[PDB]
Amino acid sequence: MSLPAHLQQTFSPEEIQFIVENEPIKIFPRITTRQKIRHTRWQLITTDDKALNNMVAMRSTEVVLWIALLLKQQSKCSIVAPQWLTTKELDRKIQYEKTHPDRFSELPWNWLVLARILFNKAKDDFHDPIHELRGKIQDLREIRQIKVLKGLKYLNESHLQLDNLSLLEINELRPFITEIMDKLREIHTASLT
Amino acid sequence: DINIDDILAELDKEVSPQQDFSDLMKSWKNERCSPELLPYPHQLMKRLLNRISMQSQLIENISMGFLDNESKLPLLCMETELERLKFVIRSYIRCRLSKIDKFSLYLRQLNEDENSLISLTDLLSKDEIKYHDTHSLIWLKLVNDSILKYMPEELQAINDTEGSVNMIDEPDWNKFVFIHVNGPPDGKWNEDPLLQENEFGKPCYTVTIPDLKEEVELTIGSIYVMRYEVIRDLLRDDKVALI
Amino acid sequence: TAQNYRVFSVHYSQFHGLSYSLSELGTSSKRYYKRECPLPMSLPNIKDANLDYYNFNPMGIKSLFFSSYGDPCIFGSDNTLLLLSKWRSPEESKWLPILDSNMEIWKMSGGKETTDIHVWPLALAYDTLNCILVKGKHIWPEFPLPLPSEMEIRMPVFVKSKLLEENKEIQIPVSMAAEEEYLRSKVLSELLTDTLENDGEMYGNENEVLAALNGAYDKALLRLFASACSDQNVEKALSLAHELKQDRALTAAVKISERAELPSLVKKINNIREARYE
Repeated sequence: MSLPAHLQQTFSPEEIQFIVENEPIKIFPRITTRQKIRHTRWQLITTDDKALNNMVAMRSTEVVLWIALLLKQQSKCSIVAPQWLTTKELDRKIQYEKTHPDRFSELPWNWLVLARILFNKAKDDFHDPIHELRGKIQDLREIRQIKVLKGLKYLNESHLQLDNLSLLEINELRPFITEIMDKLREIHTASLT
Repeated sequence: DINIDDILAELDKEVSPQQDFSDLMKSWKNERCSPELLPYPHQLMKRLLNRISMQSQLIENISMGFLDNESKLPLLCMETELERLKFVIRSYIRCRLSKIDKFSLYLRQLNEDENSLISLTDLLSKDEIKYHDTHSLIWLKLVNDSILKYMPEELQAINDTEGSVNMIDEPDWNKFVFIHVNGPPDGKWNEDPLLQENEFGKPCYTVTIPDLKEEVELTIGSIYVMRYEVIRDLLRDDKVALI
Repeated sequence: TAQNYRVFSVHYSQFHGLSYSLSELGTSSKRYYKRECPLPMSLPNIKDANLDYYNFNPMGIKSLFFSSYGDPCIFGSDNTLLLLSKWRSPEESKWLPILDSNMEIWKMSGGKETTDIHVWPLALAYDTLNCILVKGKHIWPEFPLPLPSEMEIRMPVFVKSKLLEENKEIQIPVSMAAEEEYLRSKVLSELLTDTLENDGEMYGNENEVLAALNGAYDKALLRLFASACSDQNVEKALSLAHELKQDRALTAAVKISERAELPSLVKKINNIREARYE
């Protein structure tokens, strides 16, 4: 039809990247665009223009992530990793995960997507050594995958609750969880008078 | 302890392009993920299709200055932003054209039903009303000639609901969808009549799923796999968003 | 150090002690603001983690810089950032300790006495020290230069023993937090005010920063006035209300005093309204 079959009820991983690229990120500019009191200007229509026309080299600012990546593609920026991409905060989340079998830890919805973007595009901007960050992103990925496999023993006619599951972790499971719960509902509602 | 904060709040109190894009993203995410054909954002879409026309003229006008600092990053960003924005609207419209294909005989049934709770022009764009009415005649002519011409008269109906199988494919109202429970779109929780507290303090909505006679509490800021027929009223009222 | 036409020098000898000079040499109208005045900065307490640095830099000055608004700064062996205030008029000059960066590290590492972390200062843009936070057993950074972190300046009013008893992530008592925001706002509003009066703005924002900064001062004083009312010290409360700037913020003081049921303060505050109106 008008929409391809592999998109009919879900997002492609590239559309899940596009959604995450709409978030604010903190950067250190390597250009001063700010004009002194003593020139081209941004004029955007989907995001706050007033943050970019006021850059000063090495004073941090927030911009939308797709502009930070476009500036970082030149030497013209550096991307400040969020506080949760630190070897301290990842190791507290790994401890939380091991300590609470019944729940996922309070990682932000975009954590796998943003880790994968910044490890490829901003590999030099981490304060911690990136091989220990990749190592702990994998340690978190694997623990949450066990907790997901435990959760699927409970597919149901009524609902599930999946509190801190990432958007990328929901998006891989969507065409399985919803397709099976749909047949459990059809088998159940068929039995009713 | 004297708690001041309401006195400090009264001392402290002394539509936009960035907001409309955030409503287009909400509309696109709910449209991709829902089984129903949601009602069209009429005024939002007229606004965005203005800004794309004005901005695409502005990028061309700024490129006339370059014939005569002269830094090019803002041209690159104004262009890549229009590509990012035009993609969301194309992906949005191509998605709801796909639902008009699936639901043609159901939308035709809402339009033949003069007593209907919905007018088709509430639901569809002018270009979707065009697409719907003419794609229906193009497909109807194909099957009507090619195979229906030979059928006995009581079987020539392409939309017979009375037969051994109903020919009108309706939306799957009970589709399981993932939802994220926003709370009210205003931060002002005290307005809402459906919302209530729990044990553990945390607020929620309660909804009853009628086939099972089960109440469920949708606590704010958490994710559920849930039947769409139960969500509709909370989704139309912006209390939840589809993941 | 220099910044534009301003020059700042630190001098030392066995026979003279520590001192500084500040100059503004110019294309015309050359001035020396201070010549060899004594500098209130600590020299080091004279293992190789420190000695391989103090063999290289005996004074322990980690950096010397002007702030982005041209007020002199120095970061010494004591890890304290000192900013020279009001220097454009020498008879009113003072050095302000605007970061105790050892305390500000202990605070963010959750109250561990922390030895593996060191600050390395680059610049004071207004309100915020750009610096490398170095980690490891050497005090100074290595060749792939890490991004300059940002530390927000904090007046040294944090009693470590009180913070220890109320934490046993650190939570700061809301009286201590209001005392710092009032002091930090009072010093920053004086630096901006003197810049805007003597040099003029360089970004149009600076007058809107100063308006917003006075707004954080009055809200910090009202948050102290609430503690003075809670402890029913009507006298301390009246002193806090008298230093308050906006006539519109003084309306909140009378509202708090009624909420506290201290009617003496109500009448006294009404006298301030009329006196300042006149």
